[PDB]
Amino acid sequence: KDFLPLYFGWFLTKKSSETLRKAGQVFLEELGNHKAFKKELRHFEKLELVSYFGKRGPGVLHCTTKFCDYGKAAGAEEYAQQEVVKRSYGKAFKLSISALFVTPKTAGAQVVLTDQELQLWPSDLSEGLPPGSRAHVTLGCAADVQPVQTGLDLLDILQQVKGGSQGEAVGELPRGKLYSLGKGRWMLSLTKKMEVKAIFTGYYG
Ligand SMILES: Nc1ncnc2c1ncn2[C@@H]1O[C@H](CO)[C@@H](O)[C@H]1OP(=O)(O)O
Ligand SMILES: [Cl-]
Ligand SMILES: [Cl-]
Repeated sequence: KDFLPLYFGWFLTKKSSETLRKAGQVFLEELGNHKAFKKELRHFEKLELVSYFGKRGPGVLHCTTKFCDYGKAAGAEEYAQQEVVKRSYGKAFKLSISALFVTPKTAGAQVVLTDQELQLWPSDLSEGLPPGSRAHVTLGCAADVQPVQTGLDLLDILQQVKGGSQGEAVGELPRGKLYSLGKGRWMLSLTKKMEVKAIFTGYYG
């Protein structure tokens, strides 16, 4: 049997990946300047977040669908054998970014998947949240933080937002509204969604 990739996911083009990478850099630089962030620094001299989130990927940003660990992961073989997965393999997709976010552990961009893009999303064996809510693009990680965290951090954020714990926006950036969720969490609800071009394929390390 042919073993699977490390993980499936949409991989952004050079232009898209550069666009979002700079968009995230500006966000972290602006958030680090904002007065509302400095007050709640103890909950989280100046702390520049670009350094703080030092761990970032090889350089091509991606939105992971299914982590297969070459087949070691559960539901890996089940996932890859799907027709939509093999049909969509190598095909280009347009992902939408609704927001950027930051926690003490991770920083990333929230992806909003279209229904067709939802057919490529796994549903293996996160309560009351529509599938695909986890969809994200990691922008950086803290030193002792695993890659897996970034997805979990987004879910936990959206768990609060549906409750209305974000409340008032503590600031207004030129590209969106800024939100304090406490416990070091920060969300930038983008005014206009960022669209990016990405190819759905498998990554083998
Ligand atoms: N249980 C898991 N263990 C390790 N990596 C996982 C994982 N689930 C998803 N991943 C992804 O494995 C890759 C390792 O770089 C990451 O992209 C991570 O997605 P993420 O970066 O979007 O959070
Ligand atoms: Cl995932
Ligand atoms: Cl999910």
